[PDB]
Amino acid sequence: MDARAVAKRPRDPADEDNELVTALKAKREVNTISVRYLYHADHQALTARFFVPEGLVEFEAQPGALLIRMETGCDSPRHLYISLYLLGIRASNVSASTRCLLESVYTASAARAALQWLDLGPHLLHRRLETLGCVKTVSLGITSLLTCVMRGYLYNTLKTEVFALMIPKDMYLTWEETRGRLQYVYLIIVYDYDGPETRPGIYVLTSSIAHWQTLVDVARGKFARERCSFVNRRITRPRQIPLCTGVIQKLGWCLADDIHTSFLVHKELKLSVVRLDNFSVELGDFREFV
Amino acid sequence: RVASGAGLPTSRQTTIMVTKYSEKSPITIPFELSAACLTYLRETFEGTI
Amino acid sequence: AMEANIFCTFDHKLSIADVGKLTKLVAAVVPIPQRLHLIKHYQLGLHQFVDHTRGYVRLRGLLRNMTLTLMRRVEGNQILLHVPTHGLLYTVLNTGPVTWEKGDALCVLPPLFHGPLARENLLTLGQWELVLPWIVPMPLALEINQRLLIMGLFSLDRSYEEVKAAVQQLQTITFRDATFTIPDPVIDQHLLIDMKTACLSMSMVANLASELTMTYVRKLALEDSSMLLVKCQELLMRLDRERVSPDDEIARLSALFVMLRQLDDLIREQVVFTVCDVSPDNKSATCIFKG
Repeated sequence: MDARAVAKRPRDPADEDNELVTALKAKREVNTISVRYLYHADHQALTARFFVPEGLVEFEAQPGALLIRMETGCDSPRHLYISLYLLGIRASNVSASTRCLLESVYTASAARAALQWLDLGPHLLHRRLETLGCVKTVSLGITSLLTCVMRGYLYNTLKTEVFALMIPKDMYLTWEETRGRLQYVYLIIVYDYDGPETRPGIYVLTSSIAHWQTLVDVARGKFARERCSFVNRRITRPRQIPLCTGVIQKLGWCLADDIHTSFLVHKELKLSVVRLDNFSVELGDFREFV
Repeated sequence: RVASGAGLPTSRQTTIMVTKYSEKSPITIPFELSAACLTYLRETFEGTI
Repeated sequence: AMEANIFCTFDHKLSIADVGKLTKLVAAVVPIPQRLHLIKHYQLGLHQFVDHTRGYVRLRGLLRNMTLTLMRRVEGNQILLHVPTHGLLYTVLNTGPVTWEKGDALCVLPPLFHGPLARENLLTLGQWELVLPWIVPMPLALEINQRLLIMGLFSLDRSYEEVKAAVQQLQTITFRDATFTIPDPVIDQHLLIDMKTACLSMSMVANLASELTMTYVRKLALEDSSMLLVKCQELLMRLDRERVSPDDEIARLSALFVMLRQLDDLIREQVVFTVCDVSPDNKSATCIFKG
C-alpha cells in the first residue's frame, strides 16, 4: 500500500535465506544436516522417476535418449517403457545390417516380450505410444530407475554438464540444405500400408519450419509413396478402413549449429548416431495426417 | 524411521494419532437399622436406669 | 511475495460441517466464465450453465472457453483460486472416475452419471450445487464422443429392439479398472436439440461429399503428377455401385465448410494436463500444465 512498497525492487530468492535456515535461525539450533544451500533450488526443468526393468537399461545408461510409454491391455504391467533404439528393431526404416547388429544387445527376458506386444492386435502403434522425455543420471539399480526430463534442458546437477540428446542415424533426415539459426525437432511415425502387413516407418525430422500448415505440405513430398499406399489399401479392400498415414508431433527444439554426428559405445559394439546438443524438451500431442 | 540406500523403497513420514476412553462401575452398600433402634436413638423417655 | 490468486465469496452462510466439506476438495479444477478478479460462487462450476433440453455438446464447447482454476487454499469467507500458468506443474484431484497413470494426456470433460451413484454428495447451498468436471485421459475422451455421436444416429429408430442391443453395447464402455455406463442423450425417444444439431452437423457434410466431389476431381486429375488424386475418383465411381445454376454451386459449397466449423467442437480436443508422478491409492496426482 505504501508508495515505498511499490518502489522496492522485485525480490531475489538468492538474496533471501533458504526456509530451512530461517526456521533454525530463531531457535538458534544447529542440525548436522547442511542447510546453507538447497540443491535443485534453480531448475526450470521438471522431472519424474520411471522404474524400468533391468533388461532395457543398456544405451539408456548413456544420458540423453527418448523414452515413450507403451500402454498394454494387460493389467500388469499396464505400461512398459520402451527405448527409442529398442523401438527400431520393428521399424522398417532401420537398415537391415544395423537391425541385426543392435538386436543382439537388447535381447532379454523382458525386452523380447515387448516386441510381442506390437503383434498382439491390429491397432496402430501411435495409439499405443506416448512420448515421455529423456533420461539424466541413471540410477542403475537391480530394479532400474531413470530421471526423465518432462521439459527443459537435459543436464547434470549443479549445471556441471549439459547432456545431449542422442538419435540414431538411420531415422534422422534433413528437409533442407539451409538450416536456420533455430529449428524444432519432430518425432514422426509413418505407415507404408501394404497387403500382408503395414510396417511402421519411424523418422526423426528436425526442421526450421514450425507452423503446422507449412510443415505438412513439404512433408507430402518425401512421403508421397506411403501416401499412395494409403488410398491403395482402401480400393483393394472394401469393408476395410485403415486410418492415418502417419503422425507428426513436436518434441523440442535445438540450436542447430551445435548438431554434429557422434556414436554410442556399449559391449564393444559402436553405433553411429546423430547428436543434438542443447535439446530443450517440449512435448507435443500427436497430430495425425493422411 | 531409518535411512536406506539407493535403489530401495524409502520411508515417508507417518504421523499417527489415537484417543483413549474411560469405563465406569459404581458400587452401593445397603445396610439395615431396626426401627426400635432409631426411635430410641431419637426420642428420649424418662431417665429410668 | 505471495502468488496471485482469485478471491471468491459464498453468499449463503456455511455450517462448520459445510466449510469442512469443501476443505476435502483442496486441489480441484474449477471452470470460471471470465478472468474477473472477484467472482460470486454462482459463477463457479458448470452449474450456472445447467440445462434440460440443451445437450452435452453445449457443455463440450462452453467449457473450452471456461478458465480452469485450482483451489489453492480454502478458508472462511474468501476462497482462493490459483489460475495455472503454462509449463509449471500443478497437483490436481482425481475426481475423474478413470484411474490415472504416468504420462496421461488429461483433458477436461463435463461430469456424467448413470442413475444413482454410491456418493453424489457435494457442497450444496439452497438450490445451488457444485459440479466438478471429469479429468479423463485423452484416448478415452475420443471414445466418449465417438460413442455419443453414433448413439444419436440411431435415435431416429428406437422402435427396433435389435438396434437397442447395439446401443446397450455403446452404453457401457469398459476401460481397465472401470465399469462405465454412459447415459443415453436421448430421453423419451425424442432427441435433445443439441443432439439434433450435432447429428445434422455430420450427416449433411457426408451427403455433400457424395456428389460435389464428382466435378472438381475431374479437372484436377490430369494436371496432377503424383497420381494419388487420379485413383481417388475410382472409389467415387464405385460409390455409385448401389442402385443447375452456377450460383447454386456456390451456396452448396459454402454450407459444406461452415458446417465443419460447427462440427469442430466435437473433433479436435485440447489437452490441459500431462501426468507425472501419481500418489498412492490414486487419490490425486501432480500434472505439469500444458495449454
